[PDB]
Amino acid sequence: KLPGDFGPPRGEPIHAVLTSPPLVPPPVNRTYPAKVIVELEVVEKEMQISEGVSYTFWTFGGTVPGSFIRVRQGDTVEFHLKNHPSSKMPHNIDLHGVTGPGGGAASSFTAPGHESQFTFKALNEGIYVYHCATAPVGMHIANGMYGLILVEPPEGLPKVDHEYYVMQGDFYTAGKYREKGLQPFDMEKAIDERPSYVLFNGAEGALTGDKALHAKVGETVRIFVGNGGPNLVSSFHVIGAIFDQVRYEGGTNVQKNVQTTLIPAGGAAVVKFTARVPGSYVLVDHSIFRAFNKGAMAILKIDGAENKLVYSGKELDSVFLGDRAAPNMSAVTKATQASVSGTLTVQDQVQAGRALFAGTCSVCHQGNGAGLPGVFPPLAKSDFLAADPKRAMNIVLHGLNGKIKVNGQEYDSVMPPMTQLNDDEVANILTYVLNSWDNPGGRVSAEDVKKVRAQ
Amino acid sequence: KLPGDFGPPRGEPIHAVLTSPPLVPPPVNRTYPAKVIVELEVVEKEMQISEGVSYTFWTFGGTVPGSFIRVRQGDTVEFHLKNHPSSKMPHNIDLHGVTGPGGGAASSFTAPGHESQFTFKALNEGIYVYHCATAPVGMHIANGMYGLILVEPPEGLPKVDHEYYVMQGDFYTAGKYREKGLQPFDMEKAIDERPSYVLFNGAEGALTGDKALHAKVGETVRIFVGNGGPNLVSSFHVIGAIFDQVRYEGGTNVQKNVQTTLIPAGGAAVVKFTARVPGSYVLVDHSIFRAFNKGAMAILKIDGAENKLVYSGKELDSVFLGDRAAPNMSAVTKATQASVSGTLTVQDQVQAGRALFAGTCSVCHQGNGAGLPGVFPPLAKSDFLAADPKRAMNIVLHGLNGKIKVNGQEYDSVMPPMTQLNDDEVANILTYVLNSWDNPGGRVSAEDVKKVRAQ
Amino acid sequence: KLPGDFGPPRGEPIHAVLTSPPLVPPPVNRTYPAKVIVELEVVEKEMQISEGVSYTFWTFGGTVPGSFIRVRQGDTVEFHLKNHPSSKMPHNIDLHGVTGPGGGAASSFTAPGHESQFTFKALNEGIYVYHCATAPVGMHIANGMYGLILVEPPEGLPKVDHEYYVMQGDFYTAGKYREKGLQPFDMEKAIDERPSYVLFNGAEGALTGDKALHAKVGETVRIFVGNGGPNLVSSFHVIGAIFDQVRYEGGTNVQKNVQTTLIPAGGAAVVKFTARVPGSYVLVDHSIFRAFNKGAMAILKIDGAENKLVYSGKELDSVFLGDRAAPNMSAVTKATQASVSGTLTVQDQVQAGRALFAGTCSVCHQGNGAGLPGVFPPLAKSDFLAADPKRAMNIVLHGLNGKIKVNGQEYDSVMPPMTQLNDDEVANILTYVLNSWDNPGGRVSAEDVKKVRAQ
Ligand code: HEC
Ligand code: HEC
Ligand code: HEC
Ligand SMILES: O=N[O-]
Ligand SMILES: O=N[O-]
Ligand SMILES: O=N[O-]
Ligand SMILES: [Cu+2]
Ligand SMILES: [Cu+2]
Ligand SMILES: [Cu+2]
Ligand SMILES: [Cu+2]
Ligand SMILES: [Cu+2]
Ligand SMILES: [Cu+2]
Repeated sequence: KLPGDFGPPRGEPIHAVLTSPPLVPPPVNRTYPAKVIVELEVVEKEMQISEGVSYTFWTFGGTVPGSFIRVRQGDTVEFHLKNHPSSKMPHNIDLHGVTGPGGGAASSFTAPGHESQFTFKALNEGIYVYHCATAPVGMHIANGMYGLILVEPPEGLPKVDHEYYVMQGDFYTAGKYREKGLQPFDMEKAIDERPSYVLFNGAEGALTGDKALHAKVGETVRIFVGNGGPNLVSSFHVIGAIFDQVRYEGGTNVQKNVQTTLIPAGGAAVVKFTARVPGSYVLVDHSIFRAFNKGAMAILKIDGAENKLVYSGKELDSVFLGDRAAPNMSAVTKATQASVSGTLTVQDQVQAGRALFAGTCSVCHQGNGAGLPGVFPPLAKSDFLAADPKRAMNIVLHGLNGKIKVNGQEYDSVMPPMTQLNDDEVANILTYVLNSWDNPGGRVSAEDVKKVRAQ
Repeated sequence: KLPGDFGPPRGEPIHAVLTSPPLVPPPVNRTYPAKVIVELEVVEKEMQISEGVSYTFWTFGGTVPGSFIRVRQGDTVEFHLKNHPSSKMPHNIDLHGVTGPGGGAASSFTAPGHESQFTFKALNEGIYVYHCATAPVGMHIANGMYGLILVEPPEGLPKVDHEYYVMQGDFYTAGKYREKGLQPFDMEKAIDERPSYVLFNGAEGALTGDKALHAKVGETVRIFVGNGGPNLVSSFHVIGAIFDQVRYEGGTNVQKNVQTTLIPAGGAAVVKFTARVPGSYVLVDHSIFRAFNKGAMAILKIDGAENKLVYSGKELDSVFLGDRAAPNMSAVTKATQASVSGTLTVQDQVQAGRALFAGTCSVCHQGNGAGLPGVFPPLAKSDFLAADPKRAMNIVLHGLNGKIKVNGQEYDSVMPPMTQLNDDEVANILTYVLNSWDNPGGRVSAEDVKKVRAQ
Repeated sequence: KLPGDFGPPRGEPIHAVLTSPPLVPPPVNRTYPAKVIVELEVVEKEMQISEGVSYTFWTFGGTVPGSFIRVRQGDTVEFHLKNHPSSKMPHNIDLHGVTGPGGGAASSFTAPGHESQFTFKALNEGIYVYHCATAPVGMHIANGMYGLILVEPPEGLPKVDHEYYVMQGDFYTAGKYREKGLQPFDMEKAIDERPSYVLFNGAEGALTGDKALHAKVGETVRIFVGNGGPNLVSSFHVIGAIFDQVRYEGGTNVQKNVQTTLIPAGGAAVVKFTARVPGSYVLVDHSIFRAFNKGAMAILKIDGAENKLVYSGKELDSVFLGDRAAPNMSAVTKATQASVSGTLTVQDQVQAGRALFAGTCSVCHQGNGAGLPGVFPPLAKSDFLAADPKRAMNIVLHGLNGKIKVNGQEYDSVMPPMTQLNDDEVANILTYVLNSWDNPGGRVSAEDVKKVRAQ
C-alpha cells in the first residue's frame, strides 16, 4: 500500500481534544487506527501583543499559536472548521503533513458563521505547521493564523516528564516596537520582511517571569517548536543548555547535542532537553536583535539542588534579560490604561518606570541608583539631575559624553543615546528616578518628551 | 589517487547536450570516463519578468536559469564559453563542483564576440550551481546568470519517471512589483537584499497554469532545485505532499520524509517526490510573502484516480493560488501592450481585470460578484457602486469600514486597503466590475487612479 | 553520572593560553581531566574596519573575533574576566557549551577596572560561540564582542597539517560602506538587520592578499568557523574546492562533500579541507552582495605543483576578486590619512585610484586602459576624456549610453552607473586615470565629486 496505511478505522469515532499553548494533548496511547473528528473554530479578537499594546489577532481556537492537534499515523481525520460569526473575513486551513492539494485549503473555505469539512488520512508521521490559506495568505499568517499538528508514530514517542508547545512568529505593526495603543497590520513592513515584533506564543512575555515553563533537575522536557513565520527563519537557541535531540517534521535524520539550530519559515521541530542544574534557560532566535529588541525570548525555569562542580555561578538577572527578569511588567499595562482614561497619577508613572529601568538603566547606574564612583555617575540624590531635570530627557534620547561633575566627582565617559524608547517610556523612567532615592520629585509627561524629541 | 579519479578518458570525445529549463539532459548511461566538450553562449536580452513587465536578462544559453549540464564523476570537461557579439558586457563562469581557483572564473573571462576555454576533471559527484563571476558579481547574478551542473555517480542516479529543473532567484527592479514597462536593475535594493520579485525559472507564472510540470499517480519525480540567489535563502516547501528524499550538492547525508527544507544562496538540492493523489502541488519559498506577493510559486499537476480514503477534498483554486489558478494572465500582457500603442479598448481593460479579480477580490465578493448577504456586499447590480463609481477607486486603495447599505441590506465590516495594486491594476479590475453583472458600465483609466492615490 | 563527567581534576592547575585569530591554541594532548584557569581581558579601542575607516570595537583580548579558548571535555574551567580600566562600559560573557543559566552571564558582570570569576565543568564536546551578554546585548555583539571555545573529545581531534580561526560578523556604521573617518554604531540599521559591512575577522581584507591563510598541495586544513552575528545567517561557501567534512557545534551528525553550508547566527562549525591543486580558495557568505559588496571574503592560498589533468586554468585575479586580488590597499589608507592632515598630494590620489581601479574599472577598460576596439572605449590617451574631464565625474556616478566616438572609433554601448563609490573614491580613481597612459594630467577633489553628485 502507501506508507502509513494501517488499514481502515476500528472502534468508535474519537472526538479529538486540542490544547491551548503552551500545553499539548496527551499521547493517543493506542495500537489501532481510528476515525478522529476535529472541531476547530476561527476567532478574530484584540489581545495585548505587549504591555499597553493591542493588536487584532486572527486565531484558530482563540490563541496564537492556535490549538494543538494530536493524532496517530494511519488515523482518518474528519476535519471541521467553523468561522465564528463575529469574524469579518473568510478563512480555511492548510495542514502540512496532509497528502492532498492545498493540504485542505479548497475544501475548508469558510465564511463568517459557516462550518466546512474535509477528510484526510495521516500517512506521514511527524510535527507539522498548519496555517490559514486565504488570499492574501501573508496577512492571515501575520495576524496569527498558525499552529502545530503532531502525527505520532504507531508505537508513540518515548515518555518524557514534560511536553510543551512554543511557536515563533514575526509581526508587522504600523507603530514602532512598544508604541502604545491598538496597532494595525502594516503590509509595507511585511512585504519588506521588516517585523516590529518577533514573538513566541503571540506576545512579549508570553513565556517569561510568572509565565515561564517549569521542570525539575533530572527531568526530560520535549518541546514542539513551530515557526509560523510568515517570513523569518529562526536561529533557534537554548542559553545555558544543549538539546539532546532535534528532529525536523517527520525527518529520518536526528541531530544530537546541539545548542543552535535553523528553523525554516513554516518549519517545525521536536527538541529534547534534560535538566542538569537549576536556573532560567532562555529560548531565543539568536538573530540577537530579535531576541533582545523585538520580544523573541521564552524561559524554562528548573527547580532543584545546585551542582557546584558543574556550575558555580548565579541565576540569570536583568544584566542579561533586562526588564523580563521580573515576574511581569503589569505596571506598564496599568499606567497605559490610566493615560487612555486621562487618570494617570505620579504613582502610575513611578511603578511603570521602575519596571522599565531594570537592565535598560540599572546595568550601568545600578538597581539602587548608586552608580560606581569615578565610572558610572549616580542617579541617587543627584545634584547633576536636580540642577536641570529637563536635560535628563535630552540625556536619555541623545546620550551624554564629556567631562562632568556629579556629587563632587569627575566623569569623562559616554552614555549611548536610547532614541528607541517611546515618549511614555522616557517619561515614566524619569518620573520614577525623580521620585526615588531622595531626588527632587515631580513628573515628566509623554508630551514633554515628544517636544524634546522634535528639536 | 584523488577521489573521483577513474583514469584517463576512453573512446571519442562527446559533445554535451544542454537542456533549457525545466527539462534535464538524459542520463549519460555509461561505465567509462569520457572527454566531454561543453559549448555555452552568453546572451543579453529583454524578456517578460511578469505580465507587461520587461527586464534585460543576462543569460547562459538564452534562459534563466541557464542551460543544464550533465557529466559523470571522472569525466574530463573541456568548457568553451562564447559571449555573443550583441552583449555590452564581459562574462565568465564559476562552476561549483570544479577543483580549481575561481571554479574557472580567470580562464573563462570573455568579451563580447570572443570564446574562452579551460579544462577540468569532475572529481566531485553531486548537483552544483554555476554562475557568472565578473565584477560586479552581484549584478551579473541578479540579471539571471546562474544554472546547474549535475555530476553523476559512476553507476548513475536511480531511475524515476520524470526529472525537472527548477531554480529560485531574487530580482531587483527600480519599479515596484508589477509596475509595467522595461524595469532597470536597482543596485540600492540588491545591496539591501530587498527584492521586488522572487521567482522560479526567471518569471512570474514560469511554472503555473498551462506551464505546470506534469506527472501521473504512482510516478516518481526527481527535481533538481537551485538557489541562484543572489541574496535569499529559500525555505523550500511542497504544499500538499512530502519529499521522499532531499540531498544537498554531493553530501553523504540524505534527509527523508520532510516537507520544508532550507536552501542556501548558491545551494542546490535533488528532491524526490512520489505522486499519491491527483491535484496541483505547489513549490514555494515558505517565507510566505515571497510565495504569495513576489511570484515564488511553481506547480506540479498530477493526473489519475481520486483516493477518497486518503483525501476527500477539492483541487486547489483561486482562494489559495489567487490569480495563478487560471491557465495564464495573457489578458494583462495584451492590455499593457495596447496602453503603450495608445489603442487600449474597454474590452482590453475588462479581460485584464477579470484575470486580476480572481482571489484578489473573488475571495470575499465571489466569482460572480454575488457576495454573501449580511457578510460580504455584492458588486453584482450594486446600487452602492452605481451611486458613485469614482469612490470605488478610494475603496480599493484605502479600504472601507463602517455601517453601509447595499441592495437594501446592512453591513458593518472591514475591507482592507489594497495600495499594493498598481494604477493600471485598480483601473482594469474596476472597469471589469462596471462592465459585468448588469452594472452601469463605463471605464476607469490608470490616470484617474493616479490622481486618487495622490490625495 | 552526567555525560562528560570523567571525575575530578588531576595534577597541577593549567593556565590556559588563548590565541589571536586566525591562529588556534595547540591540542591539549592529555588523557586526564584538569582544572584550567582562563584569564580574558575586555578592551575597547578604535581599529580600521576598512581602509581609512575607523570603528570603536569592544573586544575580548584585543581582537575581533576575541581570543580562542581550548579545553578538554571533562575539564573544570575557572574563568576570570577582567574589564580594562580604559573601558567606558560594563561587560560579561555567555559561553555556548556551558551548562548553567546565562552560560556565565550573571556571575561574570564586570565594571571597568574590575575582575569577575565563575567555575564550570565542560560537559559538552564541540565548537561553541562565546559573546558579551550585557544590556543592550545587540550593541555589545555588533561592536565585536564574540569568539570561539573548543571543547575537545577526550581522545582529541584527528591530526591535520593546519588549524585556523575564522569568524563572520555583521556590522552597523552610521556612514555608508567605505565612507571614511571614525564611524559610530547605528542602532537603526542593526534593529533592521541592514548591515553596512559583513566581515571575517573584524575588517575588510583581514584575510586577503598578504594576510591570506596558507597551506601546500596534499595538506589537510581544519577551519573553526564562527558566526558572531549579531543578525545574519551565513551561506558559508568555499570557491573552487569542497569541504571533506562539516560538523556543527558538538553535533553527532557530520556532513561530507559539500561546498555550501548554512551557519546560524551564534552558530559555529569545524570544516576540513584537503589541498588538491594550487591557487587562491575564497571563503564567502554566498548571499553574494555580502561577499562582493560588504567585505565577506577570506582567502586560503595553496602552494605546489599544477595538476593540468584536474584543472588547466589560471589563478584567481581582479575580474572576480576585484580590488582584493592585490596584496593590500595601503595606498587608500595613506591617501585618507593625508586628507585628514590637509597634505593630500596628486601622487597620494594616484596610488589610491590605482588600487581601487582594479576590477571596478579594469574588468571593461583593462589594466592598461587600452579597452577593446569597438566594444570597450580606451581610457589610455583618450580624446573623449581630454575634451571634458569634468564629465568623467558624471560618467562614473550616473553611467553612459548612446553612440560616442573615442580615438576615432564608434561605440554604441552602456556603462552602468557606480553611485556606490564615495566622493574620495571617484576623485582618486579619476586622478589616477588623468595621470596615467599620457592623459592630460591634473586632479579631481572629493569636493568636486560632491557637487556633481548633488545635481
Ligand atoms: C551605560 C552603559 C549606561 C546606561 C545603560 C545608562 N546610562 Fe546614564 N549615564 C551613563 C554615563 C557613563 C554617564 C556619564 C556620561 C559622561 O559624560 O561622563 C551617564 C549620565 C547620566 C545622567 C546625568 C548624570 C547624573 O544625573 O548622574 C543621567 C540623568 C542618566 N545618565 C540617566 C540614565 C537613565 C535614566 C538611563 C536609562 C534610561 C541611563 N542613564 C542609562 C551610563 C549609562
Ligand atoms: C474581504 C477580505 C474583501 C476583499 C478581498 C475585497 N473586498 Fe470589497 N468589500 C469587502 C467588505 C466587507 C466590504 C464592506 C465594508 C463595510 O464597511 O462593511 C467591501 C466593500 C466594497 C465595495 C463597496 C460596496 C459595494 O459596492 O458592494 C466595493 C465597490 C468593493 N468592496 C470592491 C472590491 C474590489 C474591487 C476588490 C478587489 C480589488 C475588493 N472589494 C476586495 C470585503 C472585501
Ligand atoms: C563595463 C562593464 C564597464 C565598467 C566596469 C566601467 N566602464 Fe567606463 N565605459 C564603459 C563603456 C561601454 C563605455 C562606453 C559607453 C557608450 O555609450 O558606448 C564607457 C565609457 C567611459 C568613459 C568615456 C569614454 C572614454 O573616455 O574612453 C570614461 C571616462 C569611463 N568609461 C571611465 C570609467 C571608469 C573611471 C570606470 C571605473 C570607475 C569605468 N569606466 C568602469 C564600460 C565600463
Ligand atoms: O547564548 N546566548 O545568546
Ligand atoms: O503549505 N503552504 O504554505
Ligand atoms: O562560487 N562562488 O561564488
Ligand atoms: Cu484566515
Ligand atoms: Cu504552509
Ligand atoms: Cu556576466
Ligand atoms: Cu558561487
Ligand atoms: Cu560587552
Ligand atoms: Cu548566545
